[PDB]
Amino acid sequence: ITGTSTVGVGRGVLGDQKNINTTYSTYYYLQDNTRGNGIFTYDAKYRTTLPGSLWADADNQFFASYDAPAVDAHYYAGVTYDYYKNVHNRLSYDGNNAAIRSSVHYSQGYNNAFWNGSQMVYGDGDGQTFIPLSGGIDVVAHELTHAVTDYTAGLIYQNESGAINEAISDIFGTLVEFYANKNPDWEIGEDVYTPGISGDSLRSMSDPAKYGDPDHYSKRYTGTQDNGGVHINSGIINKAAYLISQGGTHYGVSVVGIGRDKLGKIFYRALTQYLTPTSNFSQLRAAAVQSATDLYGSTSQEVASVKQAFDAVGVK
Ligand SMILES: CC(C)C[C@H](NP(=O)(O)CNC(=O)OCc1ccccc1)C(=O)N[C@H](C(=O)O)C(C)C
Ligand SMILES: [Ca+2]
Ligand SMILES: [Ca+2]
Ligand SMILES: [Ca+2]
Ligand SMILES: [Ca+2]
Ligand SMILES: [Zn+2]
Repeated sequence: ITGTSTVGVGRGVLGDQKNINTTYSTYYYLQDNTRGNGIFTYDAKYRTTLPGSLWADADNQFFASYDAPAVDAHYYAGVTYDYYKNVHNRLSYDGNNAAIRSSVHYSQGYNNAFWNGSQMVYGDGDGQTFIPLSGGIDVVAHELTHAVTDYTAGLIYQNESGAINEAISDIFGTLVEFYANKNPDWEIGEDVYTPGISGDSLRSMSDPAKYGDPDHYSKRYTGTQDNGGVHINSGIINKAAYLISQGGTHYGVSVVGIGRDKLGKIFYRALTQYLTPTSNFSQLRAAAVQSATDLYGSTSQEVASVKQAFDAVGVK
């Protein structure tokens, strides 16, 4: 909407206070004009029609329980925009400052979040499996990264290309979590998953097997559930990424870690310059090796470490 840029204040899903960029015109709207062509947050009102209504508030204060998922979707979309711009020189998900839209309060007891081709969508959870999913910065960045992938590599959402698609969202979700630097880790969704159980998460990149996912190509799922295991086989690539960054010895194969920033550079380049809609795991290895070669040189430690990591997870 047309109005003047303002700054509201509220509390997120985890009870933390934060400032949010809003727009004033009669009401204060969750419309952040400070980033690209805007970040817009909508209320789906427990229904499934999208996007719903642009979030409007009478007083620019967002401390109601109902407000919390909107505060976090809006704010974490901002952090994710900043990560892509500042770290990768990418302007929004399309590279041309496309407006970023999110809807919260989607459906009832909805234990998921997604990118629907046009916008991000967040359930509130059922209160047992999840609390409102926008409360996780890794979750918000995971979802926005699906948009980046769709605009770039275009990885088809099934089988190996789909597992790469998923891993890319977990990798950048995690790198954004480290960028914001609040309780960062290599787990996915820990801030919003199972409020009654401490110390767990939806997936682990450092040890995918902890939550039942493969950490070696020999253990890949080849059935039809989950679009051919896109959230399962992602563990193989997540493990490789973790090893590239942090190092380790995995099934007897030692990897020298090169750190998160270089992991991010290598995978961002692979995603945007080398991967295609049908890339498989072997092709991702080749894309990552070439990306590291471009950035650091063929004889670099960075290239050697990428090879070691894919060796460790059984991807040739
Ligand atoms: C980071 C997570 C908290 C959320 C994450 N959601 P996602 O974006 O991967 C769900 N994907 C999804 O709905 O794709 C289907 C689709 C939806 C709309 C248009 C095209 C394709 C996830 O891992 N979801 C899991 C799954 O869908 O298996 C669930 C179990 C949480
Ligand atoms: Ca208010
Ligand atoms: Ca964390
Ligand atoms: Ca995390
Ligand atoms: Ca938990
Ligand atoms: Zn996903």
